[PDB]
Amino acid sequence: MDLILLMLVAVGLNIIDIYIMIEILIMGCTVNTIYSASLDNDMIGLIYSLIQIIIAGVESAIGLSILVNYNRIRNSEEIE
Amino acid sequence: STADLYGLISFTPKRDIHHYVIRVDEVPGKHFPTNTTGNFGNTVDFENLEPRRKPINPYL
Amino acid sequence: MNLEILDLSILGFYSLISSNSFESIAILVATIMPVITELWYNYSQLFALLYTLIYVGAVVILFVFILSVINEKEEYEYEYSGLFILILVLLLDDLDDNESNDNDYNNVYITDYADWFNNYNESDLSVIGNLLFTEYALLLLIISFILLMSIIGLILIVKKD
Amino acid sequence: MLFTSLLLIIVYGSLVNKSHLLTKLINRLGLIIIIYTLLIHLNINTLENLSIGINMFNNLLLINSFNNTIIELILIICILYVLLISFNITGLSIIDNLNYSKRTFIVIVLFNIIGLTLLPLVNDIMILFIIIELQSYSLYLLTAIFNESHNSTKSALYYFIVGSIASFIILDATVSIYDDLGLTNIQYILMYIDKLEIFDLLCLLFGLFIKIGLAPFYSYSITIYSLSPTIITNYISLMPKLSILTLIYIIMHYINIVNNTDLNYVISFLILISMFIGSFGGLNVIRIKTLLAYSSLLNVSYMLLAILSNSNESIIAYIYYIIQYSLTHINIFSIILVISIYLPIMNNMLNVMITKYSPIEYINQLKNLFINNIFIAIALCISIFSLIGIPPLTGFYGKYLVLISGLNNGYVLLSIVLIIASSISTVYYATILKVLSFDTLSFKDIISNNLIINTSPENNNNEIKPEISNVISYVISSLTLIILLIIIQYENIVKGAYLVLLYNWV
Amino acid sequence: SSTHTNDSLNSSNYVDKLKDTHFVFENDKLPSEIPDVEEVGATTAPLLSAAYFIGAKCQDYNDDFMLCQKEAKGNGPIDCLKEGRRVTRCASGVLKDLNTHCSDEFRLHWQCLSFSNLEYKNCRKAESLLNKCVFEKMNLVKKIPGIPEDRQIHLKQNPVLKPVALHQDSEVAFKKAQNENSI
Amino acid sequence: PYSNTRRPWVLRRHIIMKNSPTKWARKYSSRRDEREQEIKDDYIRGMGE
Amino acid sequence: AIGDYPVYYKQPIRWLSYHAHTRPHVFYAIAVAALGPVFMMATPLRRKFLYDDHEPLPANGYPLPNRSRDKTLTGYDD
Amino acid sequence: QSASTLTKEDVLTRSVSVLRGFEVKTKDIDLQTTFVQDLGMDSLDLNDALVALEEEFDVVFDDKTANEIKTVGEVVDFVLANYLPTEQSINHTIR
Amino acid sequence: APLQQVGRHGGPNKCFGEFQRVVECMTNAKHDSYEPCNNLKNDYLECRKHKVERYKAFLMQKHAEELGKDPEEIGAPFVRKRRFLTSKTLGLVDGDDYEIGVEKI
Amino acid sequence: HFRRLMQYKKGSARPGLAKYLNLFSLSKSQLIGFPVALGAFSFLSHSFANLQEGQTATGEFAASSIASLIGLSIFRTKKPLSSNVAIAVGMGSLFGFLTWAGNFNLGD
Amino acid sequence: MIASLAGWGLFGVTVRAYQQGIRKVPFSYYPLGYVYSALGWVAFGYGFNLWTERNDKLLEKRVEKLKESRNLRLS
Ligand SMILES: CCCCCCCCCCCCCCCCCC(=O)OC[C@H](COP(=O)(O)OCCN)OC(=O)CCCCCCCCCCCCCCCCC
Ligand SMILES: CCCCCCCCCCCCCCCCCC(=O)OC[C@H](COP(=O)(O)OCCN)OC(=O)CCCCCCCCCCCCCCCCC
Ligand SMILES: CCCCCCCCCCCCCCCCCC(=O)OC[C@H](COP(=O)(O)OCCN)OC(=O)CCCCCCCCCCCCCCCCC
Ligand SMILES: CCCCCCCCCCCC(=O)OC[C@H](COP(=O)(O)OCC[N+](C)(C)C)OC(=O)CCCCCCCCCCC
Ligand SMILES: CCCCCCCCCCCC(=O)OC[C@H](COP(=O)(O)OCC[N+](C)(C)C)OC(=O)CCCCCCCCCCC
Repeated sequence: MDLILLMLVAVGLNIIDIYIMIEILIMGCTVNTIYSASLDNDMIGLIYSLIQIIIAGVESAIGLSILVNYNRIRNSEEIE
Repeated sequence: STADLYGLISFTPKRDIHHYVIRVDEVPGKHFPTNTTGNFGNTVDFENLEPRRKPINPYL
Repeated sequence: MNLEILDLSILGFYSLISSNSFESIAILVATIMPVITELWYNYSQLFALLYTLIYVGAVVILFVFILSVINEKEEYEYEYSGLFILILVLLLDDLDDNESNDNDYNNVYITDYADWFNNYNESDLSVIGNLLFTEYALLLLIISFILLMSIIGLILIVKKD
Repeated sequence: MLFTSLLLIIVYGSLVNKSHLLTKLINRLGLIIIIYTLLIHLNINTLENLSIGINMFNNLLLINSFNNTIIELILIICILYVLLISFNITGLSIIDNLNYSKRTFIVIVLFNIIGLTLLPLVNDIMILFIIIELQSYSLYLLTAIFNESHNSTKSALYYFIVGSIASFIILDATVSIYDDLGLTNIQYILMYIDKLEIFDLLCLLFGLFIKIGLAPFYSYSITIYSLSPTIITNYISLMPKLSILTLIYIIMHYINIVNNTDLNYVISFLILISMFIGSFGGLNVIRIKTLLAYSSLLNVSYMLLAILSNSNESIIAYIYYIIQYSLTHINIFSIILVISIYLPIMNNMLNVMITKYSPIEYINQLKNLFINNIFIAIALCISIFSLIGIPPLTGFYGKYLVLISGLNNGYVLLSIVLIIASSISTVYYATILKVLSFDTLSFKDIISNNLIINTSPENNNNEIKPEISNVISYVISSLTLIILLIIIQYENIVKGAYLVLLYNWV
Repeated sequence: SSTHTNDSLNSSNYVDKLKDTHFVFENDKLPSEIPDVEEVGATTAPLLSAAYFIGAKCQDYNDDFMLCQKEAKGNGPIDCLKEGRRVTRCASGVLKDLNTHCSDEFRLHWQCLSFSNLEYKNCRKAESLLNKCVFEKMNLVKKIPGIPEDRQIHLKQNPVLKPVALHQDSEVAFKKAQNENSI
Repeated sequence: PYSNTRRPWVLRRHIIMKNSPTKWARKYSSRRDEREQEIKDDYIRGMGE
Repeated sequence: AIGDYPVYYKQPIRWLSYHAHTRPHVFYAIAVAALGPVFMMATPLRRKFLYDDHEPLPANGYPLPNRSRDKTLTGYDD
Repeated sequence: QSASTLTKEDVLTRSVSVLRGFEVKTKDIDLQTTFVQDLGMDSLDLNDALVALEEEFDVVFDDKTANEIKTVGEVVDFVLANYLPTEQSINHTIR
Repeated sequence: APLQQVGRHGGPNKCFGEFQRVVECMTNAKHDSYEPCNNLKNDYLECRKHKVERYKAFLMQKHAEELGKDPEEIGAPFVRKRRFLTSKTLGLVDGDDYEIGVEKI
Repeated sequence: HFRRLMQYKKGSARPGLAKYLNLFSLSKSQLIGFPVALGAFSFLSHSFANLQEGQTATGEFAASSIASLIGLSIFRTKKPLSSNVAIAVGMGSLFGFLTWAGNFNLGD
Repeated sequence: MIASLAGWGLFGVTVRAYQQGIRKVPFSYYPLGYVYSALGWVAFGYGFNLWTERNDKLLEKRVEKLKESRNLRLS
């Protein structure tokens, strides 16, 4: 069911919904890293997992700021 | 002379899974932050370590 | 009876029928919660709490952005879907849930043999901090460098002056 | 030098008052920083010492002669770019003040230069993910530096989403390698190069292919380059390719150890499609930056053929091609910024709107450049004829060396296709030359008192006032003659490329 | 550290349900070619109370067993069976002596540990009586290596950290020795 | 304690989280499994000698 | 200049007074933060005048004697 | 995206349909059909038609134009010159 | 040489020894090719995934099925509920079948 | 095709989504013609290869041109037959050139 | 080497002369610019000659090892 690109329907029809999809996709990689590190008893993989969480948080902030300013520009006359 | 020179340089030596370059100069595990002596599965003795493979410098 | 299957089925059903942006951020919360709970048991309690500590703060900032952008578009836009086709789509996706095709790796169980050689026992977080601040201190400093770039980046993008 | 000086500039810029003059002088400070960085790097890093390859910072980074050359190229090209914002490009306040409006312009560039230089040096999958995001985030900020521009913010929104998906693919590939092997250091992974799924590295390359606008992911790159300001498009369309292509060559160098034929075919398939879209795509376009975006896609495809071959001749071909293409890229965008002074002023049909961000936006805005400035027009013609591949310009030798590597490794189909694509792309390349000069003899006896340059006041009616500032005109003059007169020093430059080794040795 | 593993009991049955954990028993003994040994029957509290007495009595056998492990080059579990049995018998002998000479003092100590979260700092009064009795009947002395003799924490007169709740049996026994033994 | 080592249910059942280039290859491409089955087959074939 | 802003490199003491009076949330936050590294630089003084550092903890596994095995060891035999 | 997609024939065709929903004198309406004479519209009847035409094309006649318009063709010319699509949200365009 | 495969207590984990022996073989100068180190690479990958051993278990289970052997006659006894690790199962002399306390240790 | 229909029903008042869906949308004839053309291409390419004991550009030219013409007759019905023959010759020549050049790489 | 640096200085005069045409000034405008331009590329030419002379030494040393490798292949 994945090869027919079923996930393209589960994503909503708003720009912020695309942002949510990216966070979920990146979160799946981090969960996989924790899964492998825990089985191996490897703290190096848990270091990688922590880095992925911190880096993904930075990505969300930058993307939101661009989207905030993009919404600001349209409602920017502010004559009142 | 120019044709001979280009033939030497342009020749790419064959690489395979048996012969290729790995840039590691030492064996890890001589010191761990804590609990260095684990299940004694580390059989590499650093007191009698054989000489490592050294990288080739064609200009030296 | 793996109740994680039922929760994900409910979450997947609402993903296909979500219309407005508020229902989308609710999907995100309904996604992190199964991840945290399934991490709290089984694999790693430490990162289950770390996921809660970091992502919940991001959710609130995400939510407050939605209040400044909603523009009535999805409150009256129509959707058609159909109950029968939505259930059929979810049923077919339910048929295949084998992420790997190594049957031996998935069907044969393994054990580990504990040893008493580690008289100095500490939490995984302390070992992570031991390596992160000593072995991979460059990664930690570069991460702070990235955090510095984000702080400057947010100001220049958002601030009018 | 970069990191320490960046922190000082960050604090200093926020302390002094907000003004165009201080920002321009701060931009000159950034120019000195990059120049000092180049001097320090050249003092300690040499080609001979780095031939073996030296690990750094607990083997997280690995520098060799191949990596060092690109870093030196990155610093040099960044110096030429800062000259645009550190000096006048047209001499007119209404046009030039855009570059001096944003104080964080030089700060964001210094952030990206750190990411660009460290990316080819990555030796761990963890630091690979960290650095690629450091470079990607800096590009998003630079694309959104003009936050009062609707197109700039829209492009950055597009850039963020496409790059984030590519970063996820890159992260997904590295995580899958860790699952199979449990190791994060690349050199440790090379020990198991014959026992890991080699198509996981193809997933890694797919993320890198997105970030360089390769087909089928070309569409976002063309859209972003056309909408972004010319001063921003000049940077974001060249700098990411300097570092990512170098990293792709290293990854392909490791992949060729196992020599997976299926891996080569998939990359060949993407190169074949990129040559089709790169050539036929630019045939029907009216925007100059849209035309250059297709030109960028086509030239990256030519370099990828050298990268895919990955032999001794590929090192010579790639190093030469990337250096000469960057110089041509700088020269063309430098001329485009300057020639905005010859635009006629209305004093209407098609209701054409031109903004201050992109004064030159259409190919036909280059009309009568042969009459307006004969030396600048010839400089553009030399650059365009280099992109075509007319010998003995720098462009011909780049394609000549790429063909050598492609045909030596047996890529007969790609070599023939790249030459058909070159002929097809010559059509839109020649269109630029047609606009510049083909109406010279009919418009020689014409009067133009409505040009932008005509609005510039004179000093005393006796001073010989040049139309162009000293710095930008000198850079165009230097780059044009280097492209034209490469035959004089071509033999020695290739000999320098002979000594750039990626673990060849003997 | 309460990290879940595949080598021991996890935190809750929900972890077992997610892992489908099977607690597997083996009904086969060691093969007859390996000589049989008597396993130590002391639980956690008695072992912690006698930890320094086992070390003092069986130091050479502890070192020999551990030196066998390091010199086995990965084959420790199989090669060092002979050295392992020496440690088990020597450790059992120490516990047997504690049940024949210092049973009252020994039981007072590890019952205090069970009463005080198995922390050494909370049972100094019971440990001091036990240490004195063992020395006078077994010539074994608790020693903490790597530090000067007078700077041992178990011999500290006024520790900064003291138990919150006193152990009544320890208090009564300590007073019975203060007045009588030290007239 | 003997237990399975399978990935979390959310990783293989979420409508979005389970989709990636490598996960599709693991789920739908036999290139990895066919090559790894050689190692398993080599074990039995090396008994008789 | 009854209330002018002092120049830091000309009147360092007066410049510090301005921020201590007008920006207390900045002057004293830095002052508390500065004492951290300051006490770290005074560590050698304590090492020589007050007491020495403790012996490192045995958090490196079982302490293996640095000698060959004693082949003349018997007792508790089968 | 944000551009007019109107044509002179389509605007005239829909203008006639709107005006035929009233009690006009003649159903034969063209560019040169006058409101006052051919259609027999008074002060209030004419303003009812103008507002009804505003609703169809989502345009607003200004005061000067509405107080001086005479023929249907002038209404058609005003709609062609001034009509714009209403701005959509951020999600409609870029998604 | 960076540290890899670090256990949850800061020391080497179960499979570090296999990884260490692979590195020593690959970096040893006496070897001409990497062929002698091939067997060491398999052991490290076997330590993590146990794919070959799981395959061996698959054959034994499948082989017993065609022979008609009952799984409970040749397998190992197991308990699925931790609260039912009773003293009768553990073989204690006075062992009872009452459930053990696993709520609060 | 069915998945794209769900995307249409997910929202039909957003012009941006509709514009991209229309580009990827295939007609009913295309949904039938494409698998038949590809299936015919796979059969003829393998069938012609067995006859010649190997793959040649002549066989690939024939396999590509015939299969394309079979497909073209399905989803390009409202076109002259000679127009479909010209495209079939063009398509067959491209894959004949592909085989003549040695596929994507000469290999050994 | 003087002839080499003379050529580099000649190239620097060409760059300045080409700059004058770009800026639309007479070629005698500020004659000191040619002195600055010529000496700038003389400095580049001096460094370029050192780069090429150094590269010739490095190439010869590597060629010796390449010939040894080729002899083993041709045997
Ligand atoms: C936690 C206990 C207290 C909360 C219990 C509330 C139960 C409601 C469903 C919880 C979420 C389950 C997963 C569904 C994902 C979110 C979908 C959603 O939007 O909420 C469902 C709610 C149902 O109303 P309905 O009219 O059918 O949907 C709109 C149709 N156009 O439509 C709505 O928009 C109403 C939303 C109300 C606020 C809900 C905010 C999210 C709550 C998440 C907390 C639980 C975490 C997820 C647990 C289940 C995971 C599958
Ligand atoms: C002696 C000197 C010889 C020098 C020249 C040598 C080459 C000659 C090439 C001959 C073929 C082209 C000439 C004939 C094509 C005419 C195109 C045409 O008539 O219309 C375009 C056609 C659709 O037809 P239509 O638009 O309706 O026009 C009305 C027709 N009654 O559109 C089509 O249907 C065309 C088929 C669809 C497009 C197919 C594209 C696939 C690739 C084609 C090859 C490109 C190879 C490029 C390689 C480098 C880039 C990778
Ligand atoms: C089933 C999934 C979808 C298929 C895969 C698509 C993605 C991979 C293709 C790589 C190129 C990406 C192009 C962008 C994706 C295409 C999206 C699409 O399908 O749009 C269809 C597009 C518009 O078609 P149109 O008829 O105008 O609209 C239909 C309205 N009823 O029609 C198009 O114009 C799209 C075609 C673009 C041109 C690509 C040409 C690539 C080169 C082919 C020839 C190879 C060159 C060498 C030839 C010799 C080789 C030996
Ligand atoms: C209005 C203007 C129209 C155009 C007019 C053109 C006039 C040309 C001027 C004469 C030049 C001359 O005499 O050059 C001669 C000199 C000296 O050569 P050498 O040191 O022996 O080098 C060896 C020469 N071999 C190999 C032929 C023997 O070379 C130069 O300086 C070269 C100038 C640089 C050319 C650009 C390529 C190198 C770029 C390096 C960084 C990437
Ligand atoms: C040792 C190596 C460096 C060479 C020494 C000179 C350095 C420059 C300082 C002199 C002062 C100056 O540049 O003054 C500025 C001048 C004049 O500009 P103008 O337009 O006439 O100004 C108008 C002034 N009026 C009104 C009086 C006329 O600009 C030039 O001549 C530009 C050429 C720059 C120098 C050549 C650099 C070559 C680098 C290329 C190698 C990669």
